[PDB]
Amino acid sequence: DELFDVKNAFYIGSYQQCINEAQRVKLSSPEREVERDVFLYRAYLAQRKYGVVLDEIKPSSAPELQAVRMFAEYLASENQRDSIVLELDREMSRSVDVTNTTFLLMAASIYFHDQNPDAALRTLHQGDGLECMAMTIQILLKLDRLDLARKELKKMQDQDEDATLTQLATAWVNLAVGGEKLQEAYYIFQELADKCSPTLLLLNGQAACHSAQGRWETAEGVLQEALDKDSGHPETLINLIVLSQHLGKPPEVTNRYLSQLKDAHRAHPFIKEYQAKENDFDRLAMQYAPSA
Amino acid sequence: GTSPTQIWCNNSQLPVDHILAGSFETAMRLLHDQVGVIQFGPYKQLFLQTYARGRTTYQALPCLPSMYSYPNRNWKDAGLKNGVPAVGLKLNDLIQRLQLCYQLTTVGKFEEAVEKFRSILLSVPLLVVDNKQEIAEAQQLITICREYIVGLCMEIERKKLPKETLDQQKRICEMAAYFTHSNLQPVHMILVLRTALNLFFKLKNFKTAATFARRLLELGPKPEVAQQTRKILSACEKNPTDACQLNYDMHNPFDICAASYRPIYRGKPVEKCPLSGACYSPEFKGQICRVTTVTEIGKDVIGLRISPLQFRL
Repeated sequence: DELFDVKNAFYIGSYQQCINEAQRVKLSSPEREVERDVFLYRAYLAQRKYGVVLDEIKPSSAPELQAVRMFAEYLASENQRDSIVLELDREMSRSVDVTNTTFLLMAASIYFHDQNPDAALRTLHQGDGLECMAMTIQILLKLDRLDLARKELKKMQDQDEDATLTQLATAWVNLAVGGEKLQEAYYIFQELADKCSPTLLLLNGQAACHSAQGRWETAEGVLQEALDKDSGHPETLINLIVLSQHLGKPPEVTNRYLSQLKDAHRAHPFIKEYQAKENDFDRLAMQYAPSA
Repeated sequence: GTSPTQIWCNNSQLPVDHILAGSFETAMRLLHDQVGVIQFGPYKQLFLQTYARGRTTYQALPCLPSMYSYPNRNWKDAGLKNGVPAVGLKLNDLIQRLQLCYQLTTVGKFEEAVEKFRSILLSVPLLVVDNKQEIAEAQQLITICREYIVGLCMEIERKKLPKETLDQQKRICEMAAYFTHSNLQPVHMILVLRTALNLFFKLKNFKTAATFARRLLELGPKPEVAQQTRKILSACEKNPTDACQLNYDMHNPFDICAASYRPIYRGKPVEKCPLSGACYSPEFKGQICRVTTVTEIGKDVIGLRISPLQFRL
């Protein structure tokens, strides 16, 4: 696979690396060229550079790109989403085409955000690709059906044990499993970071593994390193808040990270949940509180 | 399937566990039954703070929603079924904070001290305690907090009341005397005794003053204070006598009404805060505890449930 580096960089989480390499790579095939562009834009989406994707991908572009763009608009425009899903539903039902894997993944992604796990899973079921399998496992884990997840993992495991995508998948299942497994997950994350490069994604994964186990202090270094690279990184800040409390840092510290998160991303679901909790708490207070 | 947070809720009675889970309503209920906690409002910061720490996050795939991890204190043994949230707050932490409270008391920062004390007191129910004795310490820790809170709060008021009437003065001395009873550490206990002695001296209730002086000396205050105390004591001896009768019985056991700051002798009916142990006169029952601020005075409760040891089968 010529694209191997580009894709691999993408999965690990080093988007810029993916973008840089994608450009360097030569097409050598109308097919490959399309795949390259798909990843290139996918990388931009990870970066959250929606405008880049929306502007550059134009109607004349290949359908694979179109799917990517579809996802991009979904992420970019909140208003557009219901309309997009409706169309997605229509396209999904009124059209058989399984072959376009990219379409399935993008479509599944939209459903995933839509929180229609069934639809996303339904779509993924059709897709053959290894990535489809990985995405499938991830959805199952969110579903909290580890058992189903395990089956898919082995499914991919038989196909390609070594693939990084497979390894990441195993780590995920692993993290979910708990127990001795956690160490296994830790090593895979560590190995990837060592081989490829510490990515924010990889660092947090390692931290999560350590945190799952008692080792709060060990976690400090990875988070600290991650924070240094990108302040405002959502996973990092959240982990820091959790880590800070275990460490016994001053309560202000936990608060500071939390506030920092709001600055970086007002929208972030973690923030929304936090707000939601505040609301019901007030609601509950009234319930218990004495009347006057 | 079943979410890990839910598993935690099913698994543990402890309130902190539920808060970590995010099950506020459940947690509040537990606090309501186990302890009196009617008024949750002072709790809000604790809940959110506790809640924030509950789960970690990592990203499975790019451009997808991030995954959440739920750490378990019994990670090794806990299967999918028997997980329980990691700790995060411990008894030692609370105990350590206590020193700061002591420091503030000495400085005279009483109002701030009350806040720190109350903060700790409220936090006690949050703890997960490993062993039986450790449970006792927690209870003891709570007791210390209320003792200071009621005592300090009484003191703040006493200063506020007017000096002018003789009756007003008798009131002040009485309150000062009540403080004497509070079970504080010797550094503080000495300080209060020192104050009471002066008030009683001016009151010309020398006989009572002498007793305070003797108690103070036993504590072993610094030498300057001790010398001063001896001086006052000798003066009192010249005319051992109390000019006025006060509503204070050094010998009879007391219980200070947290609200009224009036003595409740031995057997006399009292209503107590389920959580703090603070005492109130029967009138108060059903009202929000001044000390705790969260609890209901009258409420009957299961009792604090910090550790799983408490549950038996």
